[PDB]
Amino acid sequence: FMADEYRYGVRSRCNVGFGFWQLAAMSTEELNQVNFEKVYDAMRNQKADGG
Amino acid sequence: RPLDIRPNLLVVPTTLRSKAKEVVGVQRLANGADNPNFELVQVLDTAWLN
Repeated sequence: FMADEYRYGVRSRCNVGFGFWQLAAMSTEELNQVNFEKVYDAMRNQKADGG
Repeated sequence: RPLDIRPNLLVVPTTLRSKAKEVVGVQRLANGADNPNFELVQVLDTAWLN
């Protein structure tokens, strides 16, 4: 018995995503403000062509 | 004579948005001690610089 599919995902927009986290929430700034906040600011500081 | 300045705007780059919100927006700064500047200057973030 067979169930066919013809779908696929897309690596659509790599300028609107982030990864590679050493996730941890147990430090004043060593693990919160350097991993989650770093990703935060990297996401919200992306420039389309500069400016 | 004093200028009588009333600083009420804090504009910082995106990388400083979280720290500015901590300075103004929470009772504790980074160690549960206190935040003397809570509800003092309303911070607006900006990404047109740096």
